Amino acid sequence: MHTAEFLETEPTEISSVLAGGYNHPLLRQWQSERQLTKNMLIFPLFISD
Amino acid sequence: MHTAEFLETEPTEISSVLAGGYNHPLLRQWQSERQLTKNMLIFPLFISD
Repeated sequence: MHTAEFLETEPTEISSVLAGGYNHPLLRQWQSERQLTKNMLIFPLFISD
Repeated sequence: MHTAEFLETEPTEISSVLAGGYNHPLLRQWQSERQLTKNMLIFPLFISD
């Protein structure tokens, strides 16, 4: 019958491994080129007559 | 006597004007490529025996 096939594999190349850099919540923040702060916001106002 | 000399001047070239971009406290923050946050800090600990 149909069984799960698994192809033979060569050792892992270090260049394929990106995972060490984003496996934790903090790391996902370390990963942003820039973090969002309150002073970056500009709120629009529609002033009336 | 010695009086303050002032050389004749040509109109201002727009390319010389950088001042419009950092004349206010907020602008000096807008000017940073990256702002400092608490999550960017890593504190070293010397653990004893």
